[PDB]
Amino acid sequence: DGVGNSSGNWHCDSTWMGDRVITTSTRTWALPTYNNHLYKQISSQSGASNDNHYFGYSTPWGYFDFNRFHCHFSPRDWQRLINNNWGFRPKRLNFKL
Amino acid sequence: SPLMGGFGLKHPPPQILIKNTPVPANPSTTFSAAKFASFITQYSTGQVSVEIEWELQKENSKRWNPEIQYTSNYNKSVNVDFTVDTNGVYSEPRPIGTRYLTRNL
Repeated sequence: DGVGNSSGNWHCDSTWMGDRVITTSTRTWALPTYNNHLYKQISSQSGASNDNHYFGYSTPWGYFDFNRFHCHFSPRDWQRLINNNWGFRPKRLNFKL
Repeated sequence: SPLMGGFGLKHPPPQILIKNTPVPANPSTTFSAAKFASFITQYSTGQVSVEIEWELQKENSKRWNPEIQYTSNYNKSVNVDFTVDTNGVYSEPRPIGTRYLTRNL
């Protein structure tokens, strides 16, 4: 590919078929450096209540989340979904960076 | 276009004309050249079916925000709209038009 060549296009659309809808989204992200490239043990050492204690790890890694319905549906396409359909379920996804 | 609204047709759906055939009553046993004026009083009844096929034109809008649509009031009422009453009388509460979606000029 190279430096001065684009590695993908902006696809942000939703196509309605007879019993399908394929919602495509595209966003621009920004990833910093977390923990200055370190794994850090984290816990409730700084005085938490008995229900509030935790123990875990923070990573230098970022994660992509798209587990919201507005990430895929516009308010118009959500309105087409909810006024015309007794049901919906996801079938397949496709992810690109 | 018809000024009361609708489809202007040079050849519209044709008139369907119906009539009870005259059954005469008891004629005189001597000949009379006058026309009959006494008929058996009768009427007819039956069922009628009309089946029109319509062609639709689907929306292809890129509008973001939702559009105005005809909805029923989902509040409590004595009678449900476009239903029958307690006496069994059907009624229509309001005129429903057809321009609810939007297109640009």
